[PDB]
Amino acid sequence: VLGTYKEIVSARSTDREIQKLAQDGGIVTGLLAYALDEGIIEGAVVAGPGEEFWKPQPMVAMSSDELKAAAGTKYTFSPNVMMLKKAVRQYGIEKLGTVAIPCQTMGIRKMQTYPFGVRFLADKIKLLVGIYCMENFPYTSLQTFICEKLGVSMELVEKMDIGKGKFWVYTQDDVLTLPLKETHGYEQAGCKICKDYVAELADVSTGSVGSPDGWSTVITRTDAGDSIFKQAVEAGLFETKPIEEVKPGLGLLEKLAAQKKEKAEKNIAARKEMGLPTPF
Amino acid sequence: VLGTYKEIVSARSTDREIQKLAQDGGIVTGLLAYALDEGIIEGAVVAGPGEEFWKPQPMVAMSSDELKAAAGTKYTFSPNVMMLKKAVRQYGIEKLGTVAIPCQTMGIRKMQTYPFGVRFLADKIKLLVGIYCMENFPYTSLQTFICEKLGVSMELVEKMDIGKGKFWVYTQDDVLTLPLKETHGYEQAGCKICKDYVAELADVSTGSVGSPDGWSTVITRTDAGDSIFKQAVEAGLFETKPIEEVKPGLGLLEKLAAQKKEKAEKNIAARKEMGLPTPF
Amino acid sequence: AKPRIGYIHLSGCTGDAMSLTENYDILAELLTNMVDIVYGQTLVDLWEMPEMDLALVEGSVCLQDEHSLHELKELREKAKLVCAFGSCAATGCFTRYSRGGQQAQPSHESFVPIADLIDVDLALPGCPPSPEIIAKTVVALLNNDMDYLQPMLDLAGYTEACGCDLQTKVVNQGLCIGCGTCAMACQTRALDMTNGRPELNSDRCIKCGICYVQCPRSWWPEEQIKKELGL
Amino acid sequence: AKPRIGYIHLSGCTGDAMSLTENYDILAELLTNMVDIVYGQTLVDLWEMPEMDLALVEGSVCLQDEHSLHELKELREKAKLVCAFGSCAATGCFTRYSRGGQQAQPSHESFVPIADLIDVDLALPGCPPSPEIIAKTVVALLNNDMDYLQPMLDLAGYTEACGCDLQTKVVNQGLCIGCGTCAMACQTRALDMTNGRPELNSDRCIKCGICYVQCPRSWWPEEQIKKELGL
Amino acid sequence: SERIVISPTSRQEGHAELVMEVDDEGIVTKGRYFSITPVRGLEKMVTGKAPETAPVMVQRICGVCPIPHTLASVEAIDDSLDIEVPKAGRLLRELTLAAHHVNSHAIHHFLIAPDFVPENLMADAINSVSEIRKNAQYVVDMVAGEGIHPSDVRIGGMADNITELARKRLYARLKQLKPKVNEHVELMIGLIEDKGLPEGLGVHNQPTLASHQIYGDRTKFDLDRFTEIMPESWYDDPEIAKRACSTIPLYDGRNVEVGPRARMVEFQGFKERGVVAQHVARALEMKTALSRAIEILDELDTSAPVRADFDERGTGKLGIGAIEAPRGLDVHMAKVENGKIQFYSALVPTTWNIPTMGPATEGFHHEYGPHVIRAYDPCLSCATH
Amino acid sequence: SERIVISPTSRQEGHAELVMEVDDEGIVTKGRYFSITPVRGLEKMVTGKAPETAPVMVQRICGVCPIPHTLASVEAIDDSLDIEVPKAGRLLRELTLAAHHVNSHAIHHFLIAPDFVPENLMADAINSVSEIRKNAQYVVDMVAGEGIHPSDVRIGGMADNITELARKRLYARLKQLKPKVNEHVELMIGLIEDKGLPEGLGVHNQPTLASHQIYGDRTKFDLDRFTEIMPESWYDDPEIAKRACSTIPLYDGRNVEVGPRARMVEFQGFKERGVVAQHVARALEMKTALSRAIEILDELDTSAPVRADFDERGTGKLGIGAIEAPRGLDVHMAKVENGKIQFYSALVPTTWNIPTMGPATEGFHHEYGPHVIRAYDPCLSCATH
Ligand SMILES: Cc1cc2nc3c(=O)[nH]c(=O)nc-3n(C[C@H](O)[C@H](O)[C@H](O)COP(=O)(O)OP(=O)(O)OC[C@H]3O[C@@H](n4cnc5c(N)ncnc54)[C@H](O)[C@@H]3O)c2cc1C
Ligand SMILES: Cc1cc2nc3c(=O)[nH]c(=O)nc-3n(C[C@H](O)[C@H](O)[C@H](O)COP(=O)(O)OP(=O)(O)OC[C@H]3O[C@@H](n4cnc5c(N)ncnc54)[C@H](O)[C@@H]3O)c2cc1C
Ligand code: NFU
Ligand code: NFU
Ligand code: SF4
Ligand code: SF4
Ligand code: SF4
Ligand code: SF4
Ligand code: SF4
Ligand code: SF4
Ligand code: SF4
Ligand code: SF4
Ligand SMILES: [Cl-]
Ligand SMILES: [Cl-]
Ligand SMILES: [Mg+2]
Ligand SMILES: [Mg+2]
Ligand SMILES: [Mg+2]
Ligand SMILES: [Mg+2]
Ligand SMILES: [Mg+2]
Ligand SMILES: [Mg+2]
Ligand SMILES: [Mg+2]
Ligand SMILES: [Mg+2]
Repeated sequence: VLGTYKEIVSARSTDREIQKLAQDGGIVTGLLAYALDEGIIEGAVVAGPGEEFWKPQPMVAMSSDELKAAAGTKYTFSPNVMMLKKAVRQYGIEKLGTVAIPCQTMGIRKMQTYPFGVRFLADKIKLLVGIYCMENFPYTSLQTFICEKLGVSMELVEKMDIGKGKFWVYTQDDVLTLPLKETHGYEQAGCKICKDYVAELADVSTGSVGSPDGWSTVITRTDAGDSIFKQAVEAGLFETKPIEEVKPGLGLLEKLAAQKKEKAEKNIAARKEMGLPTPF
Repeated sequence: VLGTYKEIVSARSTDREIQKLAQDGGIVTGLLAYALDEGIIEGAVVAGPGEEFWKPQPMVAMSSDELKAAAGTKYTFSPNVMMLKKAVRQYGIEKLGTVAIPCQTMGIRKMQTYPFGVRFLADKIKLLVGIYCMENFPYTSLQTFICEKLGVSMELVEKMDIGKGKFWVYTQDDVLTLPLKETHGYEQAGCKICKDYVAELADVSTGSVGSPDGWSTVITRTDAGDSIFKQAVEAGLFETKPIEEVKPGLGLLEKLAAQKKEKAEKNIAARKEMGLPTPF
Repeated sequence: AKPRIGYIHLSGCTGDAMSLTENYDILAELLTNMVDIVYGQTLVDLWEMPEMDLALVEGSVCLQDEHSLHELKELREKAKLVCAFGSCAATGCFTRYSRGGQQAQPSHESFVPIADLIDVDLALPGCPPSPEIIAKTVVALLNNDMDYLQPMLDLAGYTEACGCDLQTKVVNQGLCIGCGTCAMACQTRALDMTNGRPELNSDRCIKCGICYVQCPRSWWPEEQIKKELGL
Repeated sequence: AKPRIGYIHLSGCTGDAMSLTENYDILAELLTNMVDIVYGQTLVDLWEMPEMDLALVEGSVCLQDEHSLHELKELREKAKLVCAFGSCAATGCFTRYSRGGQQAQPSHESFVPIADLIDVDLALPGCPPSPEIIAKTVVALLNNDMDYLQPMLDLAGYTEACGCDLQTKVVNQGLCIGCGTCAMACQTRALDMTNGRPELNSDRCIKCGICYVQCPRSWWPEEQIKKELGL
Repeated sequence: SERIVISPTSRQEGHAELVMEVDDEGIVTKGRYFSITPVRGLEKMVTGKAPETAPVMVQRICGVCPIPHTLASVEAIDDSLDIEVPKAGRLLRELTLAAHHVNSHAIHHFLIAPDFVPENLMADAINSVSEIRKNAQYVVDMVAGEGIHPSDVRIGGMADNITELARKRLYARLKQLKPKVNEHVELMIGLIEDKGLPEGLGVHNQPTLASHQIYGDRTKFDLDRFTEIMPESWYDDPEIAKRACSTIPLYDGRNVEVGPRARMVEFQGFKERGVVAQHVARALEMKTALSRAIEILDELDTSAPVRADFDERGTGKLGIGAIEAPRGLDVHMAKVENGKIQFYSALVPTTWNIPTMGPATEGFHHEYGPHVIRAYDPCLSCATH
Repeated sequence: SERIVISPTSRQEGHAELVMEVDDEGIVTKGRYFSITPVRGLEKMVTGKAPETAPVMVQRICGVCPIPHTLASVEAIDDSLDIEVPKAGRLLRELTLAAHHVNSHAIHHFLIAPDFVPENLMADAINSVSEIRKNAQYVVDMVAGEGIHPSDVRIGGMADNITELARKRLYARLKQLKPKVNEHVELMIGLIEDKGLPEGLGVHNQPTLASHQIYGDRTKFDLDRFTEIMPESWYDDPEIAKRACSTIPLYDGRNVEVGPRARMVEFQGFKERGVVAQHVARALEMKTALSRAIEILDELDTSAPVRADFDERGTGKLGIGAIEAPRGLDVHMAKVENGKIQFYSALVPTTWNIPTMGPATEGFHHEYGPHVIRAYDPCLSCATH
């Protein structure tokens, strides 16, 4: 239920600046930064700051500072795929990295295999880092959670997080939570038929689930993914532990991945009974 | 081949101003003017002067002067139907007249019978005068005839006319002609499947064919058409002769109407053999 | 025995029902003696859906609203004929532009014409359909005038519409003759004419289909037209 | 025995043929040793159409041009496979906006995708299709890779396209997930994203269909994607 | 206590649910009213699009009252673009709304006729309503292009002026309509009083919010007093709070009443409160609306310009359009920049009224609850947009 | 006399017909060349539409040379709107066209290779052409958005500037390309001379029309000298005159030659005439075009603005965009008013050349006729639009 992979480990960036800024282990920022510094990539598309608090905008990062400015999760839309072609046109990039949730990874891989309208982009993608995803929210839904239910505002939120059955918001001196089931019905309806939890088609996939706080569960998949991540570890940019030696460990990851797939198949079947078009 | 009618006559306006301005007998201008003066209509949509010579624009006429300014034929597009709803909204008209070639008459009658998207217009049309038509031309085709083949310009044309196998242009001191067959292929392709020569669905239909120069062949059809035209005659606004007593007479009209229908059926059949959509 | 009619409002704006009621002179006689409006809480205090001869279904249906979906399913079971009443129900109309994200239901996103989920027997496109087409349709059903109603039955299959249909279905096909009927009909004034050809202002198009509906070259109901003219 | 290919230019702009030739490194080997371009006067001095294994047909067809129509009919007779090469041939693309009236042929007005007149076996939408999709398609045909080509066969039926397809076929259907793939792909930059949903600038849309083609939620070729990734 | 649920409430526009907790005697102890109308999402629809698109789409919020949405939209956009509309265009906008009030209040009389009109008078009442609407709608069709979803209210003014033929035709018909509207209003008020609803039914202590007596006034909508919260922080039943489809706009931190009674209280010295007062105010406002339309038709210069030129790029200015819709204050807010709508929000009358309506059923038998609701002339497609 | 008809002529873009009347010895006594390409009708397509639409649609006149149509369109519209484009945007426009010339002339070498390149050198020539096009097209893709139908040439300038990464990458590749282009040009010129075409083939007395050596200059296109007539008043065979699909633009009342030879004659002191001269001029212009692109990349400020703000309503001013396309002077004329294209006309290089091309076959055996045609590098989708 985890897709095809080469190795699964628990990992954390060794860079204290990245540790301070990261959602979890800082795998995305650390790995893109390493690839950039080594010349494996010349830039990366990331979810950078936007025009409202916690409302990111895709942007092409071409320095470690810009990668770092994009660190941390925003649980709303950042259509990262939209900037991939700009990145190889006026930005001049011929070796591109990006971070993508599973559905974005799908649009990208579909483009590479079938680039009907997409000229001279497919072979320029050198590192696709996938991050785990169970649902995403319209911005107004985040506002309902944060401004209405929890009684603060978007500007008071220093970090948001999802895990252990809860939606979490950290303020300057307070930790506020909602039961995650309370967010049901507020996510975009398109997520209902999504079968991919751990970004099965990415070069390397990473998320918090299966690892303790401040660490990440890292799944290497393709030759490029495994080799680039192993390189960074060898260069001492990540600390790693076998996933079997870590709590909660792989059992929880596999449980959630199987839950997501079962739910999706039920919803896909419901669509077909209604006669609605379904690509799955 | 002439559609349903009550009477056919040869006629000419008795108004010398209208005689001077008219294409033929001045039936359209004379009849709309009579209806306006009698309060049978409060305005009429006509093909008035536009922004280029001989390139008319539909307009709502609410005086005899405006009707007179629209007199005379322009053998290019004037989509008169487009102004019918404006005429009953801001112009305030509840009794409307218009002049229409056969395909425009069809759009209007279709609207009256099936006014899906057309609120409070259908019953306001009180007089629909149809004019005979065999083809219409894009403006550039007229320019080819006039500016290129005949070696003058649109501004030098005082009148244009079609008849007796020729396209005619009158200048300030010269009459220039082309064989009408020379205009084949320059008309809009949509005319190929048109079966209606004498505006069969109009209240009253009129044209030059069948009558001598300066006279018109007038076919009354509906109760409204026959009664309004008979009223105008009785009021001495038209002189009429039985069509059987006039040269060339009805034989030529019937010949051309039958030619048009045979041509259309051949072209309609050709469309169907190609698998192209055809409403006829 | 008066025809039993339901008026069911889904994600509509009630403009279609309002248009029906702007048959001013006949309205009292229509509602009291000609037809029997037996269901639709806009008009009738009844919360158990009865059998109907005709359901006038106004509005598109939201895929994320369970009650709308159940109500649509139930009316299909209980009505002999279903009419898509107005272009939102018939073609999606301007709800084709909805994309969710708004309070107080950010997940309410997806709207489709009702034929995407159920069999539809006839349609009245228009935004709203004119008081006249609504009255003529009801009278036709009253009198079993099936010759008159045939275009309404046919239009049940026209569920995705746009002003570009004038190009793809008329101009591109060699059928346009520059009459201007489409521009006359357009209820938003999205259409003009340029050199005798329709000119679409996409910023004003509500995807209602009326321009193509009224075009004399889309379908040509000659016998019914002549019948009414006495020709 | 090299595949016999015709390149037939109807009312196209030759951009598709140019894209094919921007497979720079392989072009000499392609033309000389891999395939045999046997017809198409853009490339070959031959005025008697031969039998072909594949016809790459570029451009829409003008209903008012007799030679275009005859040429299209003849190539259907003489080619085993017909490919609509580029969105003008496949969907009409920007010629969907043509409406006649221009010198020196004011009657030249009506342009349609070639499937409106003949059976089409596969399609390459794009304006133009990328050098990569063209090369991959030819190699696939060379190697009888029918698993790879299935979406091209399927796309033969997608002949009327517009940026509004993202609404009518994805957002309206509850399928959009805000990835931005459509906006990435659009070759005219007609698409942006607003609150995670596609935003169409109709003034730049050429009706090519590429946004819906690339959308991961229109069709999902999972096995071929994984095959190429080694997953 | 026991729960009485009516879903949807009847003879209003659109779908809402009423939930009444009642005691042993059936008296409402706790009332909640909320939208269950799906969110078509007009605000988020027009965000990102050209300014010309917004009035076309937002008027389709509602086909009972599309006129004030078209007006609030173009007024908000005019304000964002710093446009000064010519006098004749301002008059035609005002005339369109005044005529619209007559039509809309008549529509409400149609909807409530089963409650108030005796069976033997029912044909007469429908015919009275219909003749009134026919004449009101001549104005909206001729001036604004279509009687439902008028096409010709535009950014910068109106699409066009009308003819003298139109002006004088409309004038005569509206003036000759005065005695008929006066008779109709007298009749309706008598019947509403005759129903014998209990004294005090629907009386509450919420503010009456109104910007103008008959058109609208953005200078009377104070953003230092306005806030907006969501059902999740308003309703105290979490299942209801999650189902509710409309937002909760507040003034001075409190929920309010908008509509004819609100305007009559704030501008015409009206002192009556509650259900009967709401109907009576609405009927009396027909006199106000028809009189104003007649005077505008007398004043109008048909030869004068009706539309300003304007640069549609914008400067990022927040524009406010505040219109007195037949059901109450209708505020649209729009920000134009880079030639697009960057921000759009609509606070529609029934949106304001919904939080007030549920509690206003409390203290009387639940059988009166539905009558409390209809007194607001609620419009749920409006409320939800 | 006897008629030799070639329809369509081969190894050019698009479809034209060549008709040669020949004497007993096969010598052409009367030559006529005309478009039989259907009229997609770009001018009438963009008339009535928003200005932003015109560059998108008219670049699709031709996929061999879309770059100069996009440029002529935005220059005509800029001129109509009185826009002053910022320096970096002007440089990026010029750079895009300079790179485009290299690509396009290389495409013509591909098309004429069967006539001039020995079989044993054919693989080498295709590979040479391809490496040259690959490097030229890096520029057009990175700067202008797509190498065919570039999206990012815009009214007011360009959509965006490029990075230093892009600028320096392009600079190195074009400069390192210089020796390859020099070798290729030397090779092609030698082969063209080696074919041994008869002395004087294609020499005519028509004017050479050119506005600039490498970009374009609207001040050199004189409307007091320009006229346009139709085939019906040009061709003296009425069947041909009715079939011909392109218009007949004239300068000083006469038909002209445009293109590389025209530019070389007017701006670089080139004195050779006829078919061989036309090929030689075109090859030599690759040196000019590549050198200019290299210098622009050296000069470019990547941090500077590339696009002006503008009000798109217009004032009814006729705007002229005159661009030196690879095949010759490409003039677009556009009038913007009321925020729409009120008038549009394109006079495209092959449109100019067509009336000159037929007569230029006269005086030599008809077997040379097709070689006279290809010397013009004709583009019939361009000619017809
Ligand atoms: C919508 C969403 C849902 C997720 N749900 C879960 C899940 O189900 N299970 C799980 O274990 N992990 C979840 N994640 C993943 C997680 O929160 C982390 O982003 C991941 O562990 C990477 O952390 P890091 O410390 O390695 O990366 P960091 O070094 O913190 O960098 C984070 C990277 O993520 C990118 N990013 C942030 N927000 C978005 C966005 N909205 N869209 C695209 N890219 C973005 C940033 O640009 C940055 O490059 C979710 C993430 C998102 C965005
Ligand atoms: C495109 C076209 C083709 C025709 N071909 C023939 C035909 O086949 N046989 C025949 O006998 N007659 C032909 N006519 C009809 C004819 O030329 C006259 O218009 C007709 O006889 C009326 O003349 P009159 O003196 O009665 O009208 P007048 O008093 O001269 O008034 C003429 C009226 O026609 C209207 N009109 C003029 N041009 C147009 C236009 N392009 N579209 C719509 N309305 C217009 C004017 O607004 C005016 O109201 C054609 C007319 C048109 C417009
Ligand atoms: N009146 C009214 Fe509407 Ni259908 C409400 N509520 C509003 O603007
Ligand atoms: N170069 C070039 Fe084109 Ni295909 C030509 N002729 C023009 O603008
Ligand atoms: S659950 Fe799937 S469809 Fe939804 S945002 Fe996450 S990866 Fe995308
Ligand atoms: S021939 Fe027919 S279709 Fe053509 S313009 Fe005349 S009436 Fe219209
Ligand atoms: S079709 Fe028009 S009037 Fe009918 S529900 Fe839709 S928006 Fe309202
Ligand atoms: S109504 Fe039809 S035939 Fe008439 S102009 Fe419009 S599209 Fe053309
Ligand atoms: S152009 Fe007008 S009539 Fe046609 S679909 Fe658009 S809004 Fe409806
Ligand atoms: S699809 Fe695009 S590149 Fe191909 S012929 Fe059409 S306009 Fe040209
Ligand atoms: S590519 Fe498809 S799923 Fe992704 S944002 Fe566009 S329409 Fe939605
Ligand atoms: S939005 Fe873009 S990709 Fe989609 S049809 Fe339009 S031009 Fe093509
Ligand atoms: Cl507007
Ligand atoms: Cl632009
Ligand atoms: Mg932090
Ligand atoms: Mg005269
Ligand atoms: Mg909510
Ligand atoms: Mg011609
Ligand atoms: Mg006064
Ligand atoms: Mg709101
Ligand atoms: Mg320098
Ligand atoms: Mg031209």
